[PDB]
Amino acid sequence: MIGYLVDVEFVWGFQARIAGLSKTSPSFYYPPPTTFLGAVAEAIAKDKGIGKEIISELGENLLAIGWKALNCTPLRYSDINRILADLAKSFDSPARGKTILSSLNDEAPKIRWFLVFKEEAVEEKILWKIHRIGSKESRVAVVDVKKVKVTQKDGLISTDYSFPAEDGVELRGILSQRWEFEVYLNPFEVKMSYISGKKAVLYRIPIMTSIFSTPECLVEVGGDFKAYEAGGEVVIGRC
Amino acid sequence: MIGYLVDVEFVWGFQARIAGLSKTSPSFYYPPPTTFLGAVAEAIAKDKGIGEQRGKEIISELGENLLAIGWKALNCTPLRYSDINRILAVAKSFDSPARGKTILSSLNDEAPKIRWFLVFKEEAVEEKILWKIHRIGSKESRVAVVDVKKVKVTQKDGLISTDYSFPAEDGVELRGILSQRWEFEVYLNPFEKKAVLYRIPIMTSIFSTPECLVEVGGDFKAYEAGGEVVIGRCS
Repeated sequence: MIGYLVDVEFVWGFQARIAGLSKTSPSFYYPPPTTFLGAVAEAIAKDKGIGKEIISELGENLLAIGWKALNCTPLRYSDINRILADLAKSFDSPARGKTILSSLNDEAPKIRWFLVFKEEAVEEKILWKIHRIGSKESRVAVVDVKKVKVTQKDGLISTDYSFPAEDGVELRGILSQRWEFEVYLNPFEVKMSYISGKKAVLYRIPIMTSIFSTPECLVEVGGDFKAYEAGGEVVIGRC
Repeated sequence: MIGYLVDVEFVWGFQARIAGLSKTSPSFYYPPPTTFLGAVAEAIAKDKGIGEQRGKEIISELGENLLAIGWKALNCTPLRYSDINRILAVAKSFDSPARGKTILSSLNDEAPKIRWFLVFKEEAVEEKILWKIHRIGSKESRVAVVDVKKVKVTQKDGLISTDYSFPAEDGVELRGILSQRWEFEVYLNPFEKKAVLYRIPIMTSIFSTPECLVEVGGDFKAYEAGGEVVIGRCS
């Protein structure tokens, strides 16, 4: 097992047009996990040549992928166009999956990802080379990467990272507020039942309402799922 | 003597922290005129084909050569963070880092576009430099220039109709609004007396383009190129 903590600073936000697919939510608070994985895959491909291919390789080795805002709150264009109040734009809009990340302080908006792999699946240096997550316009800079040893746990844990919400994972209590729901393409590939190899996965995602309050919850984890811990950082993934 | 039409696409909107100044409005529907001219100046300063000292002189003369600067949305409406934040409060804390920050949303969900119409006493900047503007406001206020036209302008006074923003100062009088909406906004004075009040068009419907009839005389004049009409100063 090996974990990576990756801090990513966004210029403005992102667009992930897979919001247009029937499986996924019709808009996104956060970049989908397959979108983040696609960026890793692209960075790996460039540092070589050419499909890929590689994204499915990452998915086969992936045990967990969770994320949390460090200093920002998402503002979906669906929220924006609503405040501004026609709606053929609810179907296949050019701006589908486009979301602004509003900083709560004077820094650029930042999100931290915590990925866990069955073994070392990517050169640490490569992670530093991610320049977009989502569309061409969704520009970012990676500002920290840390490779960590993780411990596998089950039972009751606390987490401030997003997590898949399938049978075996139970949100027992919200400790600090704003945990939304969002449906993504499943990032887990199989070379194992409730996460199996279904096409879509339901996640609970934290939404920060104040620079000082990180959303947190107590979660019971069993069945096909485990919690992976490195120091205070805990992310829920599959066994 | 010479005009530029510049069509700019925005990624998301802009932030102009000069909203923090007591001389300007506390929030902005549009990027301020000095903010747009500030972008032109940066483009000049960064251009390797223009010598350091020559570039400085050119920049120093922008305000003096400026006769008119007006703008209008082509397909979009602004939403100021002050409005977004008042709601989210379930705001002062939210507004602090958001000073002068505004989202642009397109009526057709395409990239929001704004057109500037500038008029100068002489050819104050090479056309190619206008194409190189990549932000207007903060460094995160990313844009792309998608059209630039240099045009001859004719100077008029009396009664004109315009769909561009205009300075709403002594000597310029609204005769009547033809189509809504027209807001007020106070900016730093881009000419050459600190701060200027502008009328600015706000596109609210897919059915009408903001338009009004204005009486212009005195120190102010209208500059026209084809259908485009912008009010600015005399000389």
